[PDB]
Amino acid sequence: NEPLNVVSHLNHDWFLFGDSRSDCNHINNLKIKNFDYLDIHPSLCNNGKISSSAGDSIFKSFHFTRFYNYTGEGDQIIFYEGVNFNPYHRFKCFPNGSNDVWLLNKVRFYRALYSNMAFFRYLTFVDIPYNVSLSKFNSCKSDILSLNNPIFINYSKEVYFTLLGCSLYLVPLCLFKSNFSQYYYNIDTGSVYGFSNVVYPDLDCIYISLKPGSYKVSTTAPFLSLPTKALCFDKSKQFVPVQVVDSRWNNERASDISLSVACQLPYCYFRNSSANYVGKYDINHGDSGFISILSGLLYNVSCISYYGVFLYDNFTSIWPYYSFGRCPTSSI
Amino acid sequence: NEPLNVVSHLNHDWFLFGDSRSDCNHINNLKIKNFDYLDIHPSLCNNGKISSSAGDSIFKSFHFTRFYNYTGEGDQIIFYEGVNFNPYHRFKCFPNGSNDVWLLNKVRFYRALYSNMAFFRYLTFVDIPYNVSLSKFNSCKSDILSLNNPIFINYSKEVYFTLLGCSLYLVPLCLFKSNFSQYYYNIDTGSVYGFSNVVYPDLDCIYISLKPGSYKVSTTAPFLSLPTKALCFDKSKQFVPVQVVDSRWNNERASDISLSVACQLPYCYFRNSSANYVGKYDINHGDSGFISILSGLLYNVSCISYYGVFLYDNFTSIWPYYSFGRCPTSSI
Ligand SMILES: *[C@@H]1O[C@H](CO)[C@@H](O[C@@H]2O[C@H](CO)[C@@H](O[C@@H]3O[C@H](CO[C@H]4O[C@H](CO)[C@@H](O)[C@H](O)[C@@H]4O)[C@@H](O)[C@H](O[C@H]4O[C@H](CO)[C@@H](O)[C@H](O)[C@@H]4O)[C@@H]3O)[C@H](O)[C@H]2NC(C)=O)[C@H](O)[C@H]1NC(C)=O
Ligand SMILES: *[C@@H]1O[C@H](CO)[C@@H](O[C@@H]2O[C@H](CO)[C@@H](O[C@@H]3O[C@H](CO[C@H]4O[C@H](CO)[C@@H](O)[C@H](O)[C@@H]4O)[C@@H](O)[C@H](O[C@H]4O[C@H](CO)[C@@H](O)[C@H](O)[C@@H]4O)[C@@H]3O)[C@H](O)[C@H]2NC(C)=O)[C@H](O)[C@H]1NC(C)=O
Ligand SMILES: *[C@@H]1O[C@H](CO)[C@@H](O[C@@H]2O[C@H](CO)[C@@H](O[C@@H]3O[C@H](CO)[C@@H](O)[C@H](O[C@H]4O[C@H](CO)[C@@H](O)[C@H](O)[C@@H]4O)[C@@H]3O)[C@H](O)[C@H]2NC(C)=O)[C@H](O)[C@H]1NC(C)=O
Ligand SMILES: *[C@@H]1O[C@H](CO)[C@@H](O[C@@H]2O[C@H](CO)[C@@H](O[C@@H]3O[C@H](CO)[C@@H](O)[C@H](O[C@H]4O[C@H](CO)[C@@H](O)[C@H](O)[C@@H]4O)[C@@H]3O)[C@H](O)[C@H]2NC(C)=O)[C@H](O)[C@H]1NC(C)=O
Ligand SMILES: *[C@@H]1O[C@H](CO)[C@@H](O[C@@H]2O[C@H](CO)[C@@H](O[C@@H]3O[C@H](CO)[C@@H](O)[C@H](O)[C@@H]3O)[C@H](O)[C@H]2NC(C)=O)[C@H](O)[C@H]1NC(C)=O
Ligand SMILES: *[C@@H]1O[C@H](CO)[C@@H](O[C@@H]2O[C@H](CO)[C@@H](O[C@@H]3O[C@H](CO)[C@@H](O)[C@H](O)[C@@H]3O)[C@H](O)[C@H]2NC(C)=O)[C@H](O)[C@H]1NC(C)=O
Ligand SMILES: *[C@@H]1O[C@H](CO)[C@@H](O[C@@H]2O[C@H](CO)[C@@H](O)[C@H](O)[C@H]2NC(C)=O)[C@H](O)[C@H]1NC(C)=O
Ligand SMILES: *[C@@H]1O[C@H](CO)[C@@H](O[C@@H]2O[C@H](CO)[C@@H](O)[C@H](O)[C@H]2NC(C)=O)[C@H](O)[C@H]1NC(C)=O
Ligand SMILES: *[C@@H]1O[C@H](CO)[C@@H](O)[C@H](O)[C@H]1NC(C)=O
Ligand SMILES: *[C@@H]1O[C@H](CO)[C@@H](O)[C@H](O)[C@H]1NC(C)=O
Ligand SMILES: *[C@@H]1O[C@H](CO)[C@@H](O)[C@H](O)[C@H]1NC(C)=O
Ligand SMILES: *[C@@H]1O[C@H](CO)[C@@H](O)[C@H](O)[C@H]1NC(C)=O
Ligand SMILES: *[C@@H]1O[C@H](CO)[C@@H](O)[C@H](O)[C@H]1NC(C)=O
Ligand SMILES: *[C@@H]1O[C@H](CO)[C@@H](O)[C@H](O)[C@H]1NC(C)=O
Repeated sequence: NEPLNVVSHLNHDWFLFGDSRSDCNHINNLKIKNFDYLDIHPSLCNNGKISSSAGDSIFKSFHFTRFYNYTGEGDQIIFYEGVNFNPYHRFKCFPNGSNDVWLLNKVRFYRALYSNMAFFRYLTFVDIPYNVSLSKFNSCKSDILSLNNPIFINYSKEVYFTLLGCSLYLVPLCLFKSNFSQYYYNIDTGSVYGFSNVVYPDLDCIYISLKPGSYKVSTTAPFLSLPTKALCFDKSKQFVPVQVVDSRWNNERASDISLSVACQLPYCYFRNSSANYVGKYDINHGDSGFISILSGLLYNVSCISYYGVFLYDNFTSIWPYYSFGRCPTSSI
Repeated sequence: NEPLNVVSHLNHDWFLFGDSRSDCNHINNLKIKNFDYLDIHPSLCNNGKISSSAGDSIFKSFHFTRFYNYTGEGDQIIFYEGVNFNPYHRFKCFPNGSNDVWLLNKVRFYRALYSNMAFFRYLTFVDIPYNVSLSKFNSCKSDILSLNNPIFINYSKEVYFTLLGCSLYLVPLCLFKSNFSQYYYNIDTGSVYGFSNVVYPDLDCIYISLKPGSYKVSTTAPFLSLPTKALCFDKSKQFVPVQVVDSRWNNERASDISLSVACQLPYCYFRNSSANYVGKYDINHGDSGFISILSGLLYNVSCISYYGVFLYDNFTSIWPYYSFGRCPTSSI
């Protein structure tokens, strides 16, 4: 037996959050209409256990108008996304700003996402309804991405928004640069969630996990910055960690380390290719090492460890540290 | 092999947070000066790996003048405390109040404590220094317990307190009944921590985990409620869960379920006696089942699971679910 650098599952209940490298609906918008762009084995399209869009991550769909309603449910959860918001995209809001605080926003968003998806099993995006108020206010623009989450409104009063139906949410709380402090005060219970931005040049965010109540917003600022899209975590289950595959570009383009900083123990197992990224369909689709990683979905396993995935459960060479499931031993 | 209902350790680096049932200095204040009151095996006094006081829990030492500076360091952490703040003590602040919100405060405190001690290894109590301001204000009293954490002061301005030296703190943020909102705004970074109390009759608390910065307090209230004691978590290590033994009274006295509600997976393993509590030294010291539980400290083991502790690592009967360490298998 040997630990394997794959992502897998223990039973028939798993789910994958994919992208254009795992999109079975991406063939309807290509020129060469084959299956040579998928990083997964192409017999996995008929499951319904894969949510994937033509060039959408969960962060990009969460903040921006380039939207795909991800929806999934499963015990073991595997992610393959994050290639659609990188230092390659150079996203800012005003030319004196920067994108490193956007990479910190990506780290905080995926940290909150793995930390909540290790405990819940259902995931979808929900909207935040309001009245017909002052609709938007264009404070950020970059000609390649335009965000709607969060809304910017001239303050003048305390707005309200309710949350029901779900079990645990994930809204943003974003500010540019101030001495002020926006709050998401709960009317029913009384729990207060706040954030300020002192020294971060561009639009800094944190990602709180709200409960299904009714919330008001108060900031004492010229612009309250209030969300319009939020996640939805349902059907709280027993603790199952969330697996990652390192979704990055080719080395001629930019990359980051955000999916490894956000993926920490015990709630998360990070799988990375050892070699570089050499595509098959084009430069940026179909690497053989990532086919070797994603090929573990095709079969049940016994154990899931921090160092690898174990197929059989008789014995093994190295000890499974931070193991999960029916796991073999290394004693003679 | 068989899973055991004990608490144990994997190497020479462990620590126990005890009480008067595990206090080797409690013999200097007794009448019958023997070792028949310890729930542990009495050859463990010379380690320095046990912190324990004559009738102090960590919650009681954290809020009240009945104080013991707990100090410990270790990889595997075992608790045996919580018998010193129960529904047997009937603690309130004003006769129209209640102690069930104090049991909710105990649940939230121990949840924050296990969640942080699963990742750090050093634990001690620190003080919060101030100027010579208005010293106290007696808002709560119960003739058996008098708390100093938090201080109550007529507001009149925004106070400041700094935190340095440590790596991660744990301060309270407590209020009685208001429509107002106290905050612990960070001057340096800008992170805001707040809480309000709408419908909870007695002094409700939440326990935030501050970073070592400099914090100001603003509430817009007649009384800001500001801490004077805080925990200190140092030397961040790799994830090791924190073990609990169910520290309760005898059944003729009151009990609770707080140490089982606060101890949830994956960060915590809860060990409980199956039978009742029949003491040996008196009614409330030295049960044979808790001697059987605490006797696992005397020897190294291989695995630590949610269902039991495994000594050898050849094979076992049932599968170790949520295991930890060098763990055996159950495949034939
Ligand atoms: C998953 O695993 C892969 C490995 O397969 C990791 O890829 C490595 O990523 C790091 C950074 O992300 C790379 O380090 C950088 O190397 C540059 C030079 O690389 C040349 O040499 C290598 C062989 O050594 C060639 O393969 C490669 O094609 C290049 O020809 C340096 O110039 C970089 O330094 C610059 O950036 C840093 C960033 O902080 C600055 O501090 C420096 O001052 C400088 O400006 C950098 O050191 C590494 O080369 C990659 N390896 C390979 C084999 O490609 C992934 O990072 C990993 N995934 C995660 C999430 O960690
Ligand atoms: C660790 O494991 C021990 C078991 O060894 C648990 O102890 C049990 O604790 C629960 C509650 O904490 C007890 O349930 C209560 O039982 C009362 C009657 O008990 C009699 O009968 C048992 C045998 O069945 C005798 O052993 C016992 O001495 C008594 O003679 C009920 O009257 C209680 O109901 C009342 O309180 C509840 C509280 O919500 C109300 O809702 C009810 O309406 C009612 O007012 C209650 O059901 C149980 O008896 C204990 N077992 C034993 C063997 O003593 C520990 O709780 C566990 N530790 C943790 C943290 O869970
Ligand atoms: C992203 O996708 C998710 C899931 O795909 C989605 O959440 C779902 O939204 C739908 C509607 O958008 C919800 O469906 C409603 O559920 C309630 C409660 O069960 C029903 O009463 C509703 O029925 C009424 O409306 C029907 C027509 O829609 C009528 O036929 C009927 O007679 C009723 O009048 C309705 O079915 C659903 O509850 C949620 N949640 C789940 C878990 O499915 C989410 O809204 C999407 N978000 C975005 C931004 O696209
Ligand atoms: C609970 O207990 C903990 C640990 O027992 C305790 O934390 C420690 O407090 C002491 C002092 O109370 C700290 O010791 C100081 O550390 C600094 C930095 O190393 C030294 O520079 C200091 O030395 C000065 O003072 C000495 C006399 O105390 C002089 O001899 C010397 O020349 C210097 O002038 C001093 O040793 C210590 O750093 C902390 N932390 C740790 C990890 O030990 C905590 O204060 C206690 N809390 C309560 C409420 O009792
Ligand atoms: C991994 O383990 C799971 C364990 O559930 C396997 O799922 C189960 O696979 C068997 C294969 O024979 C399914 O039985 C078949 O069911 C269909 C109807 O669903 C029936 O028409 C067939 O004749 C056969 O009886 C079983 O239903 C299925 N369990 C489910 C879906 O809950 C899974 O196949 C294993 N392998 C992989 C690669 O996932
Ligand atoms: C559980 O495992 C740990 C693994 O570290 C054991 O600790 C080690 O025990 C040996 C026992 O021989 C110690 O060796 C002795 O060291 C002393 C000096 O410390 C020396 O005087 C003796 O002659 C002997 O060589 C070893 O130091 C110790 N490791 C430490 C302290 O880091 C432990 O004994 C095992 N058992 C239990 C019940 O904990
Ligand atoms: C290890 O577990 C496998 C599970 O089937 C046992 O069966 C062996 O499986 C391998 C690969 O699937 C085959 O190459 C062997 O021929 C199988 N052996 C037999 C006897 O059928 C295997 O016996 C187990 N090894 C042990 C318990 O030592
Ligand atoms: C299981 O592990 C033990 C670890 O020592 C092996 O040794 C046995 O230990 C038990 C209890 O300590 C003794 O009763 C046996 O006599 C020991 N056996 C031998 C051969 O010394 C034991 O061999 C292992 N069992 C396996 C691998 O099946
Ligand atoms: C912002 O960018 C503009 C672009 O020319 C520059 O003139 C200006 O100095 C920068 N800084 C501020 C504070 O406006
Ligand atoms: C705006 O929404 C609030 C939500 O509580 C509601 O009370 C109010 O009537 C709405 N106003 C309009 C004009 O729809
Ligand atoms: C915010 O505070 C800083 C320092 O206190 C000050 O320099 C700056 O002018 C303030 N900005 C506003 C809009 O008050
Ligand atoms: C509080 O307790 C006192 C004790 O007698 C009682 O008179 C009073 O009605 C109670 N309630 C309030 C709101 O003061
Ligand atoms: C009170 O403490 C603050 C801390 O910043 C300090 O600035 C101030 O001088 C102190 N006042 C007195 C009277 O000690
Ligand atoms: C707090 O709010 C409630 C309901 O809004 C009200 O009944 C109560 O009088 C308020 N208390 C104070 C001190 O304003």
